[PDB]
Amino acid sequence: RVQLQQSGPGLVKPSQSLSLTCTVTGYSITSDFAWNWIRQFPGNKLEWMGYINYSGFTSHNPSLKSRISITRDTSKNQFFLQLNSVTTEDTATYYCAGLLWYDGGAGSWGQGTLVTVSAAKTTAPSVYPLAPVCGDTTGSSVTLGCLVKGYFPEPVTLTWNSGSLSSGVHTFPAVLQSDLYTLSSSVTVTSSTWPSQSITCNVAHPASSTKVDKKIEPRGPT
Amino acid sequence: DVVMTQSPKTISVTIGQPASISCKSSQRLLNSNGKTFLNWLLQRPGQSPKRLIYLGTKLDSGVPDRFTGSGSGTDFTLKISRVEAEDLGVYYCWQGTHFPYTFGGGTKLEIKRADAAPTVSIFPPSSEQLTSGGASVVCFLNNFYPKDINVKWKIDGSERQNGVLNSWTDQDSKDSTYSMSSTLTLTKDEYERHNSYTCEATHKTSTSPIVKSFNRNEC
Repeated sequence: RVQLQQSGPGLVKPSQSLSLTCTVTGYSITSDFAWNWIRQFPGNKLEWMGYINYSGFTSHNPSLKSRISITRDTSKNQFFLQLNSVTTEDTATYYCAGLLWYDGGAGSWGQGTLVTVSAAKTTAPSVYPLAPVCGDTTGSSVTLGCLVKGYFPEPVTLTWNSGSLSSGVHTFPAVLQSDLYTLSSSVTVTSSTWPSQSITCNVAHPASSTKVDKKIEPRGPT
Repeated sequence: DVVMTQSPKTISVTIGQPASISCKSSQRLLNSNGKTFLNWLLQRPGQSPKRLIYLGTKLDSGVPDRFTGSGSGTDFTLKISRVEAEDLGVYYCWQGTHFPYTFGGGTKLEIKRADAAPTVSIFPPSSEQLTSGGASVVCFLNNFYPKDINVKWKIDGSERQNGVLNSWTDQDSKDSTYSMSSTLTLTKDEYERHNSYTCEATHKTSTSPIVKSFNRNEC
């Protein structure tokens, strides 16, 4: 049906502006819907920011006290958010969401885009392989991992074997310290399959245009 | 502004049992045309919120009929007739009748399952990281229930508290378990100074911790 997708810069300096785009497919933005911006803060906190509806009429939350502009480009089937004078309190996940004007039905949200408001520098991660100790490889399953350390801002993407290894994976929320994040992921496989079937963690950090594909090598002779 | 108050804050439900959560609005949500702009949404871990109920009592497009909204005026209820593991996540209410539109604070649905001890795995610093000057030791405590757990690190048998950072997953709908990662970060020089590294997990499934260790420079 209708599908929405947010895009725009993930890192904004304090006192500047965030600018996001929502691209709508499967429906014309000039029909039936209100096109909303909503953001989410830690702690399950959602804030309605405003809409532009199918006829170009807008509305926004008074909480955003003259900082917000919601606009559209019908030739592109897109609508837009500008939020000026940002501070670290505007760090949030930003969603676009269409709801029908008539009844609030058919709510359809984008995937969300994290926007970090910070003066800290973009930094590419180091990706380190976590190979199991020898003593831990003699059972029926074995666990391997990857440590993605020292990057900024979020997010990174991490997959195993280009996404073909998805079961038995745990990817943990990143932890922030000194303006750099660290994330880990584990993968568990049947021990007799390793090292015969190799295992590689694939990490991408779009903010720094960096990718790392780290094959996990066993400890011991390789 | 309209305040949307959800209760309970959290609920833990066995698969196949009903669930019921409440949303109370500070102002009536009926409008001048007979519509009540009250929606319920579910946000699964890692996803956006998604539609469930709208118009107070109506199933939204594509939503399983196990979800029912009831109520009127200021008091609303969402019921799940029989919970499934993929129902876990945070449920929100939302009102569209009074500007500015507002959301409830969320109710987190947890799936209750039998206790499960964690699977514990410890990993030395990579040779690549050791060329850097830093050294991280990682421990995974995976697929346990319930969610409370403790990890203790030891270096050469002495407890180490500085330099530990933990991260926890949300509940997994595949098996209704939790996992945790603990990382001990040292300088390379202090890592190379010491010999044995231990992660101890203590979980209500046992009185005795689960202990994983290695010696630096042994495979």
